[PDB]
Amino acid sequence: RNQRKVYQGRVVSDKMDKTITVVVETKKNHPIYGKRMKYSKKYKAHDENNTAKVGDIVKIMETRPLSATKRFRLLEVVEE
Amino acid sequence: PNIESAIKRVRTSANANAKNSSQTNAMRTAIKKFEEAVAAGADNVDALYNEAVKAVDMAATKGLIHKNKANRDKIRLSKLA
Amino acid sequence: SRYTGPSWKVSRRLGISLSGTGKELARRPYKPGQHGPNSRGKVSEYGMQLTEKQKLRHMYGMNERQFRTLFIKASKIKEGKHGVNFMVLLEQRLDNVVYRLGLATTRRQARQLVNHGHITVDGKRVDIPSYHVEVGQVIGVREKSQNISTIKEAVEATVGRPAFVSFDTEKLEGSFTRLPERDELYPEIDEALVVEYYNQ
Amino acid sequence: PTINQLVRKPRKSKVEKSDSPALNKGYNSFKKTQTNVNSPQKRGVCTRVGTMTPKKPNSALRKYARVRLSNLIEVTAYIPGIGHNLQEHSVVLLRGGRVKDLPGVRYHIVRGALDTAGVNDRKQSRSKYGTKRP
Amino acid sequence: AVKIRLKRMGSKKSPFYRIVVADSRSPRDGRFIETVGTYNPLKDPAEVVLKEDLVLDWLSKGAQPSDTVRNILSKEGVMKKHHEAKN
RNA sequence: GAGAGUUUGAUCCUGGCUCAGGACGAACGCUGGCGGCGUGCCUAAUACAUGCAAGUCGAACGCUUCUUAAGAGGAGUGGCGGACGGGUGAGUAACACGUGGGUAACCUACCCAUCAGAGGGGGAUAACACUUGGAAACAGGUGCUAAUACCGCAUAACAGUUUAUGCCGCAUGGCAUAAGAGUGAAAGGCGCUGGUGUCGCUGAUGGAUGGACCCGCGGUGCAUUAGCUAGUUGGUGAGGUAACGGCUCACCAAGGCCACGAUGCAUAGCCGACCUGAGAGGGUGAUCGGCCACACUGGGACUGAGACACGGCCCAGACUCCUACGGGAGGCAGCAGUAGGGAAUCUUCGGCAAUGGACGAAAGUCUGACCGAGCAACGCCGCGUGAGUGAAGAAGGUUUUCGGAUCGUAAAACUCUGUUGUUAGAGAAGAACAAGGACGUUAGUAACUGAACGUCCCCUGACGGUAUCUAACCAGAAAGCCACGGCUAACUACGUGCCAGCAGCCGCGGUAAUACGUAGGUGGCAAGCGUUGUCCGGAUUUAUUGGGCGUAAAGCGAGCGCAGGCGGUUUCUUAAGUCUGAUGUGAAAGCCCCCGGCUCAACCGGGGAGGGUCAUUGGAAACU
Ligand SMILES: [K+]
Ligand SMILES: [K+]
Ligand SMILES: [K+]
Ligand SMILES: [K+]
Ligand SMILES: [K+]
Ligand SMILES: [K+]
Ligand SMILES: [K+]
Ligand SMILES: [K+]
Ligand SMILES: [K+]
Ligand SMILES: [K+]
Ligand SMILES: [K+]
Ligand SMILES: [K+]
Ligand SMILES: [K+]
Ligand SMILES: [K+]
Ligand SMILES: [K+]
Ligand SMILES: [K+]
Ligand SMILES: [Mg+2]
Ligand SMILES: [Mg+2]
Ligand SMILES: [Mg+2]
Ligand SMILES: [Mg+2]
Ligand SMILES: [Mg+2]
Ligand SMILES: [Mg+2]
Ligand SMILES: [Mg+2]
Ligand SMILES: [Mg+2]
Ligand SMILES: [Mg+2]
Ligand SMILES: [Mg+2]
Ligand SMILES: [Mg+2]
Ligand SMILES: [Mg+2]
Ligand SMILES: [Mg+2]
Ligand SMILES: [Mg+2]
Ligand SMILES: [Mg+2]
Repeated sequence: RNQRKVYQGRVVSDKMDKTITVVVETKKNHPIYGKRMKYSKKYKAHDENNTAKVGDIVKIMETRPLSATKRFRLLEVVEE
Repeated sequence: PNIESAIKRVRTSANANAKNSSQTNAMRTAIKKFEEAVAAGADNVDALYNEAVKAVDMAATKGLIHKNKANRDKIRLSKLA
Repeated sequence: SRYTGPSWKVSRRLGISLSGTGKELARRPYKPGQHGPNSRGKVSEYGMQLTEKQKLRHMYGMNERQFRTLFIKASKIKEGKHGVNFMVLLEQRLDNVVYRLGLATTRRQARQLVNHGHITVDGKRVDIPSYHVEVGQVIGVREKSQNISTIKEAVEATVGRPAFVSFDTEKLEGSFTRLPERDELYPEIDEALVVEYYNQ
Repeated sequence: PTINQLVRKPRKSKVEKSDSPALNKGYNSFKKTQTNVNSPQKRGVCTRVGTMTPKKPNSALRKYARVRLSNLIEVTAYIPGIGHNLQEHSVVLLRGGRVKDLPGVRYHIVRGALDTAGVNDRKQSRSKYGTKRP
Repeated sequence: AVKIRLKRMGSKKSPFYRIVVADSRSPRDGRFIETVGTYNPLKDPAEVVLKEDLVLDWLSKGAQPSDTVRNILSKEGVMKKHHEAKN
């Protein structure tokens, strides 16, 4: 069975019911000068029970669109 | 139109539209009667449910609606019962 | 386009004998025109590079575009000196092959025979003077054209042939048995200067 | 600069500009706007034909034409060669090219094109000056 | 439907064809699903190169040979193998 | 991986400017022989005369008009096609595109494969016949008539859902089985002998194809643009879709986005690729292929498997046109062509033979796709415009220091050649076919006709008497353009005297100018040559590769500090970065590499390689 994309990130907003905003924080090399630059890609995840709190590390897996901007599902709470 | 077949398609599509919309309205009325029966709480609600299910499936035949469109109605209709 | 002008004035512009005999440089071994006999300023290095390049393409009677493209292909040869490999490809030109085998006294004559269709490659007629001849291919005169004074004079007139050529004076059929080595071609031509010319 | 600076503010190069800007702009009659179309030449009408003076080292009576182009731009152009048949309201074809003597002249008039005649008596470099082989 | 058909190639007055599996609606020289052979008609005995397993696989899937490609497949004997596969 | 000129009296440095190269859908000027191949509105997505660009089926159905009842039409109904092919790039910075994934949120005519059905009825309707109105478009009225047109009833749950079990996943869930309730289809045509062949018809499933949606990453300028957002962000239900979803709605919250550049503005179809460069890069996005978008401007839906549909409908608008003034008609960014714009881009051609597409059982019909031909040196490639011998070197031109130089072995002369050209002749491939006539083999059948396949006979060329070949005849008809002060290869005479003119830069011209104009020479390239425009190079002149800031341009007047960037030694650990292996994929064409085909080359064909800061997975662990 094929697999979806799972990313590790940090909760930066839980002021919305059943949803969290996550930040993945990868690093990319500059196309010209080659230096590694910090890059933040943040996602909206459907929190089943508003479990994960702000400033928490959480794993999210991709899913079908759950709302206008939701595309991901909370999987694990790795750190509180 | 300019092409003869296009001229003929105007007539045939117009005729198809009249038939399609009449039969579709029939399906909507059949559904409408059943739903209104449920609101009133009638006695023959069973017959109207069957006719509502009959109308939707017959509409799926003739392809006035899609099979999935029919299935969603049938599930919805049954819930109302 | 072919150059059909006077031949001597080309050799004395280049300071070499394009026919390899010297009759062009015997009298008035200086450039053509009224300014020839008397003294002029030193040629620039660009002029030195220009004249060396013009030596070769005048030697084999080619226009500049064809000369450029052949020089480009000679670069693609991975092994060997760029300039040397270029000189070999000029020699393998069907024009030159006809003249080397002795079927014509001059390269213009060799080109005239190839162009007009008197020559056959591996028994098959080829009328392209630019045609590139592999080692071992047989170059012959057309069966209708074997009895023309011009080739027969050339066949008997030429008393020497390059070591890299096989020839049969009866069949009028010859072939290069291997590539020419640099020393076998014109030593007076400095191919290094040509390479640097097109390098600019 | 450090690498981080170049990441923050990358290198940026000077933008070049045309020597002959009036040839870079077309005109759309409908929208009444100027299009950016690179054209090797442009037709115009001579609003004024006369003579001009050079800058300090040189002295002559250089021949120009004040040409209003088909793109509505107003340009000063030079009439090369000896003698010309241009007059005001003539249709002339302009090519690029400054004239170092004349400060405001950035275009030359093409000889032998449109109303411009070839140069009389010319015998060398005829393709310039637009004269047929004698 | 899916066709096994010829895509024209070569130069003017010197046609060369690739045998391709393509959707019927795609342009003749345009989109195609897969190349399965070549067809050189300028040769007095026509030269054909064929990936027979590829062709045989597509025929089993319902691909419809074009008129000339069907002849090409018969000479190479593939149309016989497909007939025996259906049996 | 080449450099040169130009700041000074001279110098070194800094520094700009300029030039030598390549390129092009070019244009222009001069010139112009041929052939192969390719290319040809870049501007006004401006307006468009005329012809053509989609039709097909009588083996679905009923009429009608002829042919001496055959054959041939003519319009109906009905089916399929018309959403492909072709054009354009206006809009679009947007999951549009490119690349990598996901869908357990999807649909799919025609084509294959399987398991089933294909039973009984019915009422119509054009065509037609009369007839009403109308200028015309076209509408109606009454009376008939058929179907594979339409509609019921019947029979089908293998579909969906519910439930019970088992198995399993990534949360919603997925798969199979079993039951259970409610309902749902259809059509006949041709031909052999009620049975049966074959093409169609209905239900379900799987394939293949095509489409749809979601997501990571990637490719423009401007903050002298920082705030934006209110179905907006999320939820709960409902409704809607093929499908998930604020897709819509009613409610309940209030969020969402943004200096990692939101929003706004400007510009732009994107890509494979193409030009350039030593490369890193820069520029471009013609032709060819893929994707997207649009079709007079705006909006809408209908029909359909599929369109919100270039040559369909409706409405509105601007424009052109026809009216009998009541009302009608139209949309070349299809192929040609015209007008207009412009520096500037083609014939109102032949054919469907080939290949591909639509319809048909097929013959076949249709196809401005496409094959061809025409026009243009617009580009690339090939070949010519002759070859050999030929004077201490004719005449003539130019010039002399008047001796001679030079144009010049050039010419002449003599001997040759026929690529070409002309004249006659000889003549391709490109065709494979289909259909049809023979037999044969399989599966099936009571037997068949036929189906699938195999083998033979027969059958078709727009190009076009084209390429090509052969023979005869004559060098006879077939070269120019620019440059020559330095850069920069090539020099002298006159004429002119800061004039006339040249010029890319430096600069030339003021009465003895290799720089202006002519001539003779000469150089470069050559059916071209030059000029202009545009891009890359040279330019290390934005420097990542690859520069600088005491006095040449350049250290903020100085501190304190948020974010950010960077950061001492070491054990274990991890492994995001980094390195590495495998697999998947990065279409075809193109450059490149081999290999073949065209007499060569261009060009064509075959086989590779390359190309990702790609994904999945296994490794390594110094460095961050
Ligand atoms: K029809
Ligand atoms: K100076
Ligand atoms: K300099
Ligand atoms: K259709
Ligand atoms: K994507
Ligand atoms: K909702
Ligand atoms: K566009
Ligand atoms: K539109
Ligand atoms: K249409
Ligand atoms: K055809
Ligand atoms: K027609
Ligand atoms: K055929
Ligand atoms: K000069
Ligand atoms: K640097
Ligand atoms: K300071
Ligand atoms: K690691
Ligand atoms: Mg040429
Ligand atoms: Mg000049
Ligand atoms: Mg053949
Ligand atoms: Mg256009
Ligand atoms: Mg645009
Ligand atoms: Mg029916
Ligand atoms: Mg029923
Ligand atoms: Mg460079
Ligand atoms: Mg049209
Ligand atoms: Mg001939
Ligand atoms: Mg010089
Ligand atoms: Mg001069
Ligand atoms: Mg640079
Ligand atoms: Mg100072
Ligand atoms: Mg300073």
